[PDB]
Formats: sequence, structure tokens, C-alpha cells
Amino acid sequence: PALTQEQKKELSEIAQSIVANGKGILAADESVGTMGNRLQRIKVENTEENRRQFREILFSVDSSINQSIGGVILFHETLYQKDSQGKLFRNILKEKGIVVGIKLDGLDGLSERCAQYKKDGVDFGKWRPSSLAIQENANALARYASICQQNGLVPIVEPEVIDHDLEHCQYVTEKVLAAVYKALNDHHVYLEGTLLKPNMVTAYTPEQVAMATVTALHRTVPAAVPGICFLSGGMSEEDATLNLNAINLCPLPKPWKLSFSYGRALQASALAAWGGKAANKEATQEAFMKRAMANCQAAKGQY
Amino acid sequence: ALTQEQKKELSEIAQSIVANGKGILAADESVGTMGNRLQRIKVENTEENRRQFREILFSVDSSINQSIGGVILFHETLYQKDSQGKLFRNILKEKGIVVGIKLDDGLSERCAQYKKDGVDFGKWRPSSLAIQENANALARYASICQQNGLVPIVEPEVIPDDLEHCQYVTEKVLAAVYKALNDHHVYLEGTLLKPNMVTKKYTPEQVAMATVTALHRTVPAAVPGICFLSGGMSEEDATLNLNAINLCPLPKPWKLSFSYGRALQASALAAWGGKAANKEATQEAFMKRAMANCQAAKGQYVHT
Repeated sequence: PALTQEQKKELSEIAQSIVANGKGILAADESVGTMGNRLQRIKVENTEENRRQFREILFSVDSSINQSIGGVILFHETLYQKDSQGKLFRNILKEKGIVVGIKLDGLDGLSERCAQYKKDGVDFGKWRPSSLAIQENANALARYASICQQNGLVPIVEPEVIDHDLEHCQYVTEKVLAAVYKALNDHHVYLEGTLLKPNMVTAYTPEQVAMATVTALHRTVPAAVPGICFLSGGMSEEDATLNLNAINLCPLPKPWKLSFSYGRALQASALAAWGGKAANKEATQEAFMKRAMANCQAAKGQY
Repeated sequence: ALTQEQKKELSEIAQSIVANGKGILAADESVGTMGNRLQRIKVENTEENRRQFREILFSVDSSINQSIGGVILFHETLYQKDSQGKLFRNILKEKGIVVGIKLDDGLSERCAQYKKDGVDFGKWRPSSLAIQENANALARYASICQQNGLVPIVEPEVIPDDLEHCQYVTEKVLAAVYKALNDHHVYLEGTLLKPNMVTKKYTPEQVAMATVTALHRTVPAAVPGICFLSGGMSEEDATLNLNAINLCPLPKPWKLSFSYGRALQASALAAWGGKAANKEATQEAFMKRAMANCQAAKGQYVHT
């Protein structure tokens, strides 16, 4: 059921708007379990309620945020939560211009689950599924990505990350990404209405990390991909910025928006500034709003 | 196992070819072909007639090195000498231009040799299965050149059989190849691509869009340059389209040049008509098409 020019228009508008000016993506979709340690770390208990609380706070921050955040991904749960005044978390973000994202993380029930998701205000989906192996999750992605685009969703293709050297990690990422896109072509996936969520070729200063990241990236990632928001993963809010800055500085061809799709580097500080106490929204919305702008500048190199 | 040392080279050469709106001349016509050419100007096919015409081209003013950054050559020709016993090979080396040989098991041996002779880049052109073998051959040879310090001009394929049709095909055939080159770990930065142009009536606008689209869907931003082949197009159209493609409002991380033959020698060969009296005229039309296309490569070209 190949896309019609119209479906592309829609897809394109979205993927492009999730990075429109350097606006990265927020990883506010952690699992019931993950959120648990996150909140746990701050010397607090993991409970459904206390979630809607740290999430209502973030999505409530000044509207200026839509200058650093182009879209936010949510766990199933949050996509339905109502803020204090019974306001849908969904709409608190939509109104302010941010785009609704949904963790779709088996391709069974996806062409159905997505169809619904779109109706429920979601415009893009996240999902992460040896030569044999490498080709597997690839054809997989390819299908899942082809599915989202059928239900007006914008696939954020995530190529799984797998003690060696940078040069090593670089060769693997390259070898992988090549299979990812090759497969994706095989499945006639509108690259324009897509988005890549790769890892930073890391173990080595940010420049060296960005020089080995972009390189491997430009040798593999097609110009037609509107943007590539990185995943912080184990990088301090201060290193997920340094690196993403150098990346947007590395002296090489870079036809795609070199954005971010952070969670630990966008919440951490704003996560401590809460600690259960729901009156210090300032400290919270302070530590969150401080990183969204900063890492919005990493996506510009003006950092 | 390319060393950061040869990559250095492979690239310098890869880029020096497509520097500033500069393209490649394909004077590599194989005997039989070259005769078909001369035959159109009613000129007998002789080892000499060939040697002369091509002598005229390569003998054109050195300012020809502002439009032509590299010339390909056919076996025979790599060893012929101009009227004064001088070598086209070196006539071109000294004249700025880089010399390129046409290569088409024993390959890697030949290369090192053609490298010793002054050639710094070569060429070799070839169903789901089909395209795969093509892709992979084009990749073995690719790494064989870089092994022997040459810059592999990857040439894909396609059949004359609308626009969106030739496009969709081009993108497949092009993914097979850059994927191929990856499985074989080909230093993409020491490469060059000679794609066809994705081409119901069509304006350079479209013919260029359909094309650049497909190109930025498949060909990596690491490839330093895409030198389109004009096969079939008039010298004029090869230019309108190379210009068009160069102005297309799309992303283009790579130089979009020309690696023309018919499009560059066409007129320059008809004005000579095999009469050594017109060496003058000939060199004009060449120089003319030579600069003309460079402009198209800068998108800076105007038809009147």
C-alpha cells in the first residue's frame, strides 16, 4: 500500500518539525521499572502517582521550551494521564507546539496499535528490536518503520547499540547503519519522513568522539534523512552536551539535522530538584529548562 | 588495509578531479567505438587518426585545466605521443589535468602498473540477484584500485525502458552498490560515482529533481563527487541538466559534475572532420564545451 504524496507531506512536516531549529527530543517515556530507579536514585519511592507529578511539572514549564524541544516521547501510561486540572498530558504538550511521541516498544498488532495511537494524538513512534543478526533487526526495523508511515507516524529508527577501541566501535556502527538503511531501502521506506536515533561512537575527547561519530555517520546515513537525534545513554548532562556540540562542529559533510533525543541528560538535574516535594517546581523546571536550551545549542554548535 | 597514508592520497586525487566545477573527459573510447565516432564525420578509422584527434584535444590551451580536472584514456592511447614525440600521458600531467585509465583476475597487477605509468584513477562498468553481483563486482574492483593507489570510478547500470520509473530503479541499483562497497570496506572517501541521469516530456527541472532526489536517498555524503555520464544527451542537454541538477533545492553533500565523452567531443570532433587544417576550430568547440559544463557544475550556466 505505497504512500501517496499527501502521506509524505504529513510525515515530512513532522520529522522536520521535531528538529525544526535544533529542537531535540525529550525522553519522557521511561518504563514503569526504569522510572523506578530514576526516582529511586533521588531517595524517593517508585509510584504511579509520583510519576504524573514529575511529568505534569515538566510539560507545564513556560511555553518558551518549544524553542529547544521539538517533540517528546511517552511511555504508554503518560499518553493518557491528566494533569491536576484533569488536563491531558498529551494536550499540555500539543498546545505548546511540541509533538506527541509514543514508545511502541513483535510487529504483530503494530499496524493497528499505531492507527489508534495517531488518533490519540501521537505523530511518531519509537521502537528498538553476527551478519545474520545485523541483517535481522534491520529488516525488522524496515517493516516497523514502513508500518508507522502507513498510520501517519514518523519512525525513529533505532539501530541497537552493541571494552574495545573507538576505531572498533566506529567500524561496527558503520557496518550496522549500512545494513539498516540498505534494508530500509529494500522496504521502500520514505527516508524524508523518518528519523535516526544513533549512538555516539564512544569508548577520547568529544572532538575525537565527534570526529569518529560524524565520519562513520556520513559514510552511512543518507542526506535525505531530515535529522539524527542522538541518545545520551550513560552520558552525564554535561558530556551529552560537549559531544553533541563537537558533532555539530566536526569538519565533515553533514546534510542532516544533528539533534538530540535525551532523557537522562535532560531530566537528571530537574529530577533532583524535585525529590517528591512538588512545590519546588522552580528548581525542577529550572534544571530541565536549563538543559533543553543548552542541548538545543549543542544542536547548533553555538554552545 | 589502506593506511591513513593512502587514504590521504586516494582522497587528494578523488577530490582534485572534481575541484572547482571541474569534471572528467572520457577520451577512453575503445577502438571500435572511436571508429563509429570518426565514421560520423566520415573519417577513416586509423591508429593515427585517433592519435591525432586526441592529440588536438589534449593539446588545447592549458587553461583547459580550469574546466577539465581529469581525463580518462583508452589503453592504446595511454602510450601514444603527440606530433613531437611527447607523451599525451605527461602532456596532461604537466598541464594540470590528472590522467585516468580504463581498466576493462590480474586486475590488481595491472593497476600497480598503470599507477607506475602516471594513471591515478580507473574505470570499469559491469534482477535482484543480478544487481547484487553487479554491486559486488563493482566493489571488489573498487578495493583493488585503492589497493594499488588508484581512485575507482564506480559506474552503476540501467536500461532505456516514466521518470518515477527510472528513478525508483536508480535508487535500488544505487543502494546495492554503496551497501556492496560497505560490505567490502571500500574507503568511500577515495571514490567517485558515474551515475546516469534519472530521465512524457521532461524539463531539466524535473530530470534534475528526480535525479538529485534519488541521489540523496542512496549515495553517502562521504563520496566526494558524483560525475554524471551524458550517454545519449546532446552537449547542450548534458549541460542544462548538469546545471539544473546543481541548482535543485535539495541536499547535496557532494560535487555533482560531468564525466562526459559524446557531450564534450561531439562538436569538437565534427569541426575537425579529419582535416588537420581545422586544429584551430576543433580546439575551440572543445574548450567551449569544456568551460560550459564547468559552469553547469557551478549551476552558474546560462543558455541564450
